[PDB]
Amino acid sequence: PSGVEGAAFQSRLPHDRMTSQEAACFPDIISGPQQTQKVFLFIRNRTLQLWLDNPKIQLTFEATLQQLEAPYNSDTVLVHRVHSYLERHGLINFGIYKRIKPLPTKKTGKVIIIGSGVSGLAAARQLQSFGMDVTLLEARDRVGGRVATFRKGNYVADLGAMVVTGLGGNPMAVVSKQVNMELAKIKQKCPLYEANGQAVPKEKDEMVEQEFNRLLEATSYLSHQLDFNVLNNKPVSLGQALEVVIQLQEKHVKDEQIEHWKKIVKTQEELKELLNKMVNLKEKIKELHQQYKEASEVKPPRDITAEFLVKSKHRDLTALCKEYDELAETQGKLEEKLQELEANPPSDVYLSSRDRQILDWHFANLEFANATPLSTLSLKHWDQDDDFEFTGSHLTVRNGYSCVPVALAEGLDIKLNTAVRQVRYTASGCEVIAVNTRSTSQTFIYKCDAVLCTLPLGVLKQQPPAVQFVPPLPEWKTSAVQRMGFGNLNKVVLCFDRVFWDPSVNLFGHVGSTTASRGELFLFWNLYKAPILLALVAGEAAGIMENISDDVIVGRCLAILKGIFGSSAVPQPKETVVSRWRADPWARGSYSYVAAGSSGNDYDLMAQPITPGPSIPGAPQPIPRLFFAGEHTIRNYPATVHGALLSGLREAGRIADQFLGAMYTL
Amino acid sequence: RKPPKGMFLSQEDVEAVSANATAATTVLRQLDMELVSVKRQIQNIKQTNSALKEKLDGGIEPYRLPEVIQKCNARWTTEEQLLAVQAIRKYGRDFQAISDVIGNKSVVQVKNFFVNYRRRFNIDEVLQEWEAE
Ligand SMILES: O=C(Nc1ccccc1)c1cccc([C@H]2C[C@@H]2NC2CCC2)c1
Ligand SMILES: O=C(Nc1ccccc1)c1cccc([C@H]2C[C@@H]2NC2CCC2)c1
Ligand SMILES: O=C(Nc1ccccc1)c1cccc([C@H]2C[C@@H]2NC2CCC2)c1
Repeated sequence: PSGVEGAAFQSRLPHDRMTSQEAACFPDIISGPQQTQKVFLFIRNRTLQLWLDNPKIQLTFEATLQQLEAPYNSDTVLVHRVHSYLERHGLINFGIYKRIKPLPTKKTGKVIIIGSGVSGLAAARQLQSFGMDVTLLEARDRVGGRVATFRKGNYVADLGAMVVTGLGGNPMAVVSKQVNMELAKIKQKCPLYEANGQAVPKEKDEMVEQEFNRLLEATSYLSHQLDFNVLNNKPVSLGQALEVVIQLQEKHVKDEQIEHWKKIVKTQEELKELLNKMVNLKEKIKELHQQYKEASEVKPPRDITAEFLVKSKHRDLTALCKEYDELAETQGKLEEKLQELEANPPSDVYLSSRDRQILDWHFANLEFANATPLSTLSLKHWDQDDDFEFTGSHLTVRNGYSCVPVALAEGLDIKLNTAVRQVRYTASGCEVIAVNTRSTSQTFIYKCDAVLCTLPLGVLKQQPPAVQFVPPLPEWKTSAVQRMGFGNLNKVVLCFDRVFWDPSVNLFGHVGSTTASRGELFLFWNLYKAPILLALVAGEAAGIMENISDDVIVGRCLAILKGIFGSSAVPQPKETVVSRWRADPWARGSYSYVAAGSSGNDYDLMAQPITPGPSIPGAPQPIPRLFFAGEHTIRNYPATVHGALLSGLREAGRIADQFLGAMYTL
Repeated sequence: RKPPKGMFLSQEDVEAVSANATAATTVLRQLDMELVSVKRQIQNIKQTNSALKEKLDGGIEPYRLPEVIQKCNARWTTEEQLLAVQAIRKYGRDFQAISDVIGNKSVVQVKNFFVNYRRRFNIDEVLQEWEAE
């Protein structure tokens, strides 16, 4: 899209209507006449544009009005409200911009942010920019969280997020103009190679892929049009629905052969019955010829009855000689029909074990996308965020994705090696109790008006608790935590001195020998300038290979690679790294997924802040003190970096509105 | 609104597979064991049909008789009047067959004949006899 209307789309907003959020800040406009709305709407859209086409500098409210054109630059406060709203919720002036208006000498309110993952860093940066005192507590010795970039010498390989999902409507686009990310497109090509190491014939690669895609669309049809979402009182998973569809597709293959061979028997017996008539007729014609000959043998001159007998038998025999011929037309006609059916026999199988093996690799990709075995995904809701996917090619960050969190950390008060252990929130405020990770006896008390928790859903899930809440989170929040799915997904980084793969290919496959091992090193990535290949471990394999040493794992890599490229071309790797995210105490997994029995509605539960009870009884109801960001709190963009970032922007808005006041509602 | 093409997903079918844990494997095996039932029965009927063909070797070709190409005639010789009365007794009212016994008379005046000599040849009486059989 183009112009002001493109700015609305590039900010994930409908250009021609007002969103529920801005209805809530501008109940006058959306409640008023259409004219004003289009004013507001245009007034918003231009402002977004101004921010967007230069997001390396603050878009100040003065520079906004200054460049509006009448009549849109006449309601001086509607502009000031619009700009204020946009600045509050980080639709403008977010990320890393050179500030025109310098920060305020003295601050307002204290926020402790748990975790300096992207969602943490994004809020901190916004909250600081609103004049609040912000400190981040971070268990690791580095920022970024699940954005984790390996760096030894000139090797640069990313153990965490690798790909930006397309700049159409993506905030990371903005970040990439403010930071030097070297973004490189991912060519959608992906050559398979099966367990032996020989490519999959383009006949197959195409038809199995096509079957996978239809098996998916099939499950979607069982879900929405047949309402197959409950089986023996339990939620149906994607995995089950896939097995159901595959079985019904095998069942049909069988039913198809049954009705076909039952067409050969229906006519083989129609033949048998015909030949019975034929054979019986031939016998009758055996007798009549003898009878005619005997009557014919009486030599003339004969009396007329003996003449009738020859004449009679003769016609009687040419009649029976007529039926036996009208029957042999019929024998010929069924003989071709029988031959015909033998010649167009239906499909012998649905999918051979050869095939089902290659289909298993399409499933490992799906299990990678969801960081979990398909038996856990909600059939109904697993893809519930498809509608919000951005437009464009997927990209990788060629200099490492760390550059982004590290950039965002500039100017922030981060306490590294500081493991929050207890969060205490009360009507009067909060204390956060952390220890030092190097030596746990060292203890820290942090006191603040509000806590922003970006603890990963796996951390929040941990039993016994890595982090204690005082008081306990309400059961509506803890239930959402149990219901949701925090998956697992691991990478092997292989660094060689010589590029020996197809350097025009970003990603190529390896078909897993078994259904169980379908996730075990099934997919390789050539994303980097240095000779680095990167191998996935997904699905049921992810949790398994965690309990297996790196040397065994880099072995199974070299084996799979050698079989596909030849033992001469594979050197030994110069540096190796094997992620283990389920074991990582500050992750306890990779990212969220919509578990069976969950829904995207849990992602909203996650994001909904906690308000403590009153200290004094009968005191007025208090302010919310505990807020939540992180990729598991944004239902429309889960399990992604732009999801994290957006959620952090969202909270810094909700928090600042609560503690600094939203003055743009009048 | 409808499944993708090639995919077969009936409402009925799913319950059958869904109803028990091993239901799919049995239902498939039923079909699997019912297919051998059908292929084993083709082999049976194919072998039975092969024999029945073994018997019809020769066709009916030793037993065919040369076609009698004969110009039709309208005059009833006393001979072929007598062929007729006999033909009527052995056939009744199959006016065609009665014509090819005679072979000089066409089909129609066999029809004619019936009324013409109806009393002189007692055709009614003759036709009663044919109805005993
Ligand atoms: O299958 C894939 N192939 C692949 C195989 C290997 C590597 C990458 C990709 C695939 C991957 C990502 C998305 C999709 C979208 C169409 C599917 N959604 C619906 C509409 C058709 C099913 C497919
Ligand atoms: O295997 C997959 N992805 C993949 C991509 C690249 C490499 C490997 C694997 C995949 C297959 C089917 C559906 C999806 C869902 C998430 C995507 N949502 C989109 C589909 C249009 C909306 C992912
Ligand atoms: O996190 C993800 N989505 C997700 C989906 C469902 C539940 C949770 C999370 C995601 C992860 C890996 C790959 C993809 C690729 C396929 C999608 N490609 C786009 C361009 C073709 C459609 C998505």
